[PDB]
Amino acid sequence: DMWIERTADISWESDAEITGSSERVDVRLDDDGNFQLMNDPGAGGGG
Amino acid sequence: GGGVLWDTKEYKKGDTTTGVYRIMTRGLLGSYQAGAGVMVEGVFHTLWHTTKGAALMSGEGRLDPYWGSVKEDRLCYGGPWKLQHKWNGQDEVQMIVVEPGKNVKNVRTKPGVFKTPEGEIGAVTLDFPTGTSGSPIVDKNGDVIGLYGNGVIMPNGSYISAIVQGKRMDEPI
Ligand SMILES: *C(=O)[C@H](CCCNC(=N)N)NC(=O)[C@H](CCCCN)NC(=O)[C@H](CCCCN)NC(=O)c1ccc2ccccc2c1
Repeated sequence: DMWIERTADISWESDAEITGSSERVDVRLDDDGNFQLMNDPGAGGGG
Repeated sequence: GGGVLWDTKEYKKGDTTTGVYRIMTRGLLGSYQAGAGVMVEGVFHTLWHTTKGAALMSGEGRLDPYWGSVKEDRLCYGGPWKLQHKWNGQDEVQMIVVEPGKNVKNVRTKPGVFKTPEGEIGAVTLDFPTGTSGSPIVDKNGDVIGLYGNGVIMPNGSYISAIVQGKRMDEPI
């Protein structure tokens, strides 16, 4: 019940918009594939 | 929850035309965009949570999940993981934003990093709506270095996604 539709080529656009800052963040990755910040409710392992 | 090879009387294999794709589905309210992905070398790559392994229709054919990992949050259809490039940790990169209900556009950005106990991972500070996950991220040579969609929401409310990527898998031996 799920399908896919092509919508664009794979390529670098010379006139692409610029956005975002480069950050350095400490995280953990749990067994469920969740990144965790230190103060997130889910900080502290989990299955 | 890491890694698993799927079990898929044949069927006609769906259209694997190279490119960027929108992952669609029908809900109780009509059709909408569940996520996105990138088709390369005859294989469809996307994050795990976009389809969660559901079989996909492409053209008059079907594509079955080949490999996937919830922990890596990656999933590919039609064959082993084909992407084989990664951020060189130096240049800016570009996300081919496949936002639900909007035309595709490219946005470049200078990646930062997620500091993991197992090392560092490229991380782009780009905030795009639910359903954009699977959107490919490319380097200046136009190679797919990873996917968008799995990250954290900083205390300041801004979202940061890791450049989700895995290493190329060999064909079944
Ligand atoms: C994929 O389309 C989707 C894009 C999210 C963009 N978010 C944003 N710009 N803020 N990806 C996700 O939603 C992703 C799923 C992760 C599944 C497990 N690997 N979510 C996140 O990366 C992030 C995690 C935050 C907690 C970390 N400990 N969550 C969200 O971005 C998010 C959470 C809750 C809600 C609720 C309602 C609408 C949107 C969201 C987004």
